[PDB]
Amino acid sequence: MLMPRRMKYRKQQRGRLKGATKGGDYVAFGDYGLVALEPAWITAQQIEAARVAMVRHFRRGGKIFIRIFPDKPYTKKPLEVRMGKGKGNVEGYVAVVKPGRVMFEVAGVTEEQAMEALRIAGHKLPIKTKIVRRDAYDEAQ
Amino acid sequence: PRLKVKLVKSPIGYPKDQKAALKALGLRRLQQERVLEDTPAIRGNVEKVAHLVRVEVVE
Amino acid sequence: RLTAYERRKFRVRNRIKRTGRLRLSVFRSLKHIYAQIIDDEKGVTLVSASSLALKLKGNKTEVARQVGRALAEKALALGIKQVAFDRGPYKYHGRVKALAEGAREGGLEF
Amino acid sequence: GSTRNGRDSQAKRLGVKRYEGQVVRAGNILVRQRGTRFKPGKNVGMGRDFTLFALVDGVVEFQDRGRLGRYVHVRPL
Amino acid sequence: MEYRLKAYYREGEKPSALRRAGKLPGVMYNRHLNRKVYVDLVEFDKVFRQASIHHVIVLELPDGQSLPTLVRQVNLDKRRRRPEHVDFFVLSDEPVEMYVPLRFVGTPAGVRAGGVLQEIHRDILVKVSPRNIPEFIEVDVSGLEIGDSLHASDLKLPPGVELAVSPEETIAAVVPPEDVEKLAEEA
RNA sequence: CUGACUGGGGCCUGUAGAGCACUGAUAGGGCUAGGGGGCCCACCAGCCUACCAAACCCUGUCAAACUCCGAAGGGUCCCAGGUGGAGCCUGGGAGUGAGGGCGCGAGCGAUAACGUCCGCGUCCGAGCGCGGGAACAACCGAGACCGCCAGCUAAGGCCCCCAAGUCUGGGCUAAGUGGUAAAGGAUGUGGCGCCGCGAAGACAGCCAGGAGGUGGCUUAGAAGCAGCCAUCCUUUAAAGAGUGCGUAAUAGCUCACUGGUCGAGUGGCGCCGCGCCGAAAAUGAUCGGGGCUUAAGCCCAGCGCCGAAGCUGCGGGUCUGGG
RNA sequence: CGCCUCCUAAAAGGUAACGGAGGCGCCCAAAGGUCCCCUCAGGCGGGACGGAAAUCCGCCGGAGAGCGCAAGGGUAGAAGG
RNA sequence: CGAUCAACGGAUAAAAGUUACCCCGGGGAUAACAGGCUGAUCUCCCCCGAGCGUCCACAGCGGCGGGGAGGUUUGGCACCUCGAUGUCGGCUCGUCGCAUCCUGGGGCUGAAGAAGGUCCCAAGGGUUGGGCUGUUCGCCCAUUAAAGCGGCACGCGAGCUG
RNA sequence: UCCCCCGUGCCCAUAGCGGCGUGGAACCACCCGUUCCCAUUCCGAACACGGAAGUGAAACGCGCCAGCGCCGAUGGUACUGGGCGGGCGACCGCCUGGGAGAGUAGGUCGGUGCGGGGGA
Repeated sequence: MLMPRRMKYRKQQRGRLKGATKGGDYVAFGDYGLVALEPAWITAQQIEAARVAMVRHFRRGGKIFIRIFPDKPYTKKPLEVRMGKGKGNVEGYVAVVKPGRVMFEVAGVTEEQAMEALRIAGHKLPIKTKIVRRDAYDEAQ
Repeated sequence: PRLKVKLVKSPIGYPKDQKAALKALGLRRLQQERVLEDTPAIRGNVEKVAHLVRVEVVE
Repeated sequence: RLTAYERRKFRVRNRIKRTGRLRLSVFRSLKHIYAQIIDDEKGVTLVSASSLALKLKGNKTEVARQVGRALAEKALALGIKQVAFDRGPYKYHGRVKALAEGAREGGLEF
Repeated sequence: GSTRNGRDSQAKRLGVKRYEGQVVRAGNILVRQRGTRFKPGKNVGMGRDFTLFALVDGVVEFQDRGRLGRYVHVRPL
Repeated sequence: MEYRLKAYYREGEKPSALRRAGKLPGVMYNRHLNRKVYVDLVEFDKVFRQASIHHVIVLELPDGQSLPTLVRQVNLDKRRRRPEHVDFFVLSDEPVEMYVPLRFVGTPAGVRAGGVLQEIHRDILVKVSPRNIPEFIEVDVSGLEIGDSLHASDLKLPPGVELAVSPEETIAAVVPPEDVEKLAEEA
């Protein structure tokens, strides 16, 4: 699934999550958006799962907008190994997300369809979210 | 002006720098007052330990 | 964007500015040759000689002997003796070189 | 597993040693740098390793010139 | 249209308080004036939802001033997705640049063919007269199929209006849909 | 007098932040090389490609090893304060070189560990001396010379145990929450704000009817409740070639809808506080217990009071310095 | 297991981990000194062989090239040729 | 000038293994058992509902993902114990939890009845004998209403065995 | 003392790129040759010398333009010293001091010194 095709560093540190969504915090492309409401990571399995859920619910028309990309290499050691002796392997590619992030934008869809599909995608994701709409706030963005 | 200074909280557990600021004002124990002229330096330390100490502007 | 000319000029003049002694700027036009000494720490042109002002003629190089001696003489009137010869973007030869000679020939130190 | 990584060179302690408005003696190190982060100027000589040092005595004088990079000056007393 | 709103002059009050008081911190200005101001949060929300950047906004100043102005910029609490400060561009004379809305009049025939209309730019960048600001520029979106898009080189503008962007800068595209028909191949 | 510390000033920094100007990553477009395809097809090119796809452009992002920038802060020099179990120099003697908890900033780890490893601060260590926290080294208060049957206070408490208010005013909770956990769910409750219709009368209970040719892709022969291709006007409340049962057949029920009978809210939104479920481990339970419901819970506001070895008062001891 | 570069490393320095990355155990008699002279990469367009890219030319280029080798820093107003 | 004195501040100019035949000093500074913290893994349980289920998401189901609980697995850490905390298994004796196998009650059903499936309440009682194997475990034999999962230092050696 | 030019300088783009116009009195440049000085990894291109036929075409000088670029407010906020709490945690609030980058407004088609020459 979603994963950087190449990177200057395979492994990578974890880092802090404190702060707000730096960029991409307004409805930019789609009509409706599912903003995060709590800082957390998301795996490409999670993101892609939520996308597949959305495309299922829509099932016709519309266009999912994945305004986040799982580039940070998630890392865990082999199971049942003592600590140390190097850093764990690249278990997967996650994407850090803070509150305010417009994670998903759906457009080309009725209101109710987009609202519901984004709701389901919210259930598929590990963070409390907030379906929203593009407004003059977004229009000013 | 002058500044009656009432040490009104222990310095234990606070960083040693703040304690040294207490020593700069000469404050040594709780409930200790010291009227000291409001100079930018002395008021510097006093502002540095405002949370620990009471500042009453006197003459 | 610079030129070989411009880059060369900053090249020599930086090389001489690094010294500290007075620089001897040298201008060599097609019909005239100009020269001067300046204190870079003051940005002040002290003495100014020029074929244009001196009203000379003949071999332009020989005219550089003329103005070289002249500027050397005025400088000696100013007492400045140790001074850096700025050949600028010019190749040290011909009019510029012989002018520097006339400054040496004029009794100046470099 | 193994570890390709895990090695690093000693610390160099590079950088500026004397700041502007700080009296110094001639021959003292100023900018233990790499390359010319500061270009030497008035009374500022530079060793082979780009190190800047006071040619004369006097005062440390830091002076940037924008496109002309950051200079250092020892202007005597 | 004219969307008025009472304007208040915050003097030195901490905007934490004013925001706490439902008073939206802000500032109106031009190349001549500049005033730290504050307005009602809920008022400016009500109006601004109608009174987005596309629309003239007339501040109802406390002294009686009524400046027909514009919100050149607005700060948003990323944590709450709430406004937190307004940049009132006091719309004086000397025609200035702003964002006009965009009217996709019709339907792309590819959208009629199942296509999905993606609006690249939902507003337009134009420097027009401050007192002759058109609020609409409709678009001939009928002659469009799936895979089609429009650019600045085709928008027809009213008099005194100026395209403030590249003519090649697109505005919207008719993209393929999102279909479960292509999903069972994906599961 | 130089010290810690402080103020003034100078300057050095690339971190957080931010941003894409470089490096890469990157979402979607435009455009478009180019390669893939289709014809064209070789005699060589050419037309299309909703194929991929350079580069660039736009929109949107991302970064510890990216930086067009960039704090707060930190470092240093000088000036000023700063007399302190301060500072500096030289000698003597050390012991220590297993540290740990806590907070913050990182790495590892699983953003797990009373984990590990670092930086900064702190405390314990050595202060398991004291009050609180029930009990508890590092959490809160507070650095114990001593004695006193004196007082003010700290954290924290004031319904009994147990000292101080069943103290005052205002709210909210009904779960013993309080007195344990999430996602998620919910006519819980309270309070907000927004929208709908409300007497050319609302929801509301009622009531009376609510349809036709009947026909179409006409076939699983149901014009309508079955798979779909459909959805004309009209039966002068006007109710659909229907919304769900009988319909490989009608029915009849009902519904949207037509009047009136009542006659005042009704209805739906989003926010906030406090609650409910979600919530199952192993000897007997428990908020520390008792018990606690306009609280003895939670939040806000007040005053007062209690409260230590803190401080103050008195008396004494002892060390340093000054007489 | 020694040394170099970077991040870790918290805008001074330093700073740990069997943390994240790579390098060195030489080379140049010129790849050193000095004097003088020149400026690249790259792209376009045109140009026999000849290409994508040889050499040529004109046009735009601040350094994105190069600088013996890792990285970084430095750098054309040269350390590059 | 002779250094892979590279274990690179370089113990000799000169040096590899094994010990269950072992011994001494120490260490809970440090592992194996247990206990402890975490719950990665493990068990269980909920969220979404794709799809299945003539149809019908939700009788039974539950893709993709998510959130939990527990603390029985294997793990991680190494905190007490290395001047001793006896380690698997079986026997005896039990006590307890409930995430209930049967027995009690109930809901729904894709429940005609019977037998069922699932879920809810329910821990009073019961939960067999044997073959194999050191085994627990598991398979099998024959039954049963059933032939529960676990905790109790993977209970129990100053109770047995070995 | 003013204007123009020519050389230098400092500030380091608001100073640059671009387009436009303009300069020959002087200055300068281009230029006219290469015997000489000097030179081309070929070439008078550059370099260098002698000279002034011609030209301001280029270059350069100066003005105009904000197209690019660059600079950039004010506010606001992120962020943070310090002191407080909250949160199981990831992380979050408050008071106190500082305070961005981004954008916005807007601003810039340079300022200034020295010397020389020319003109007023």
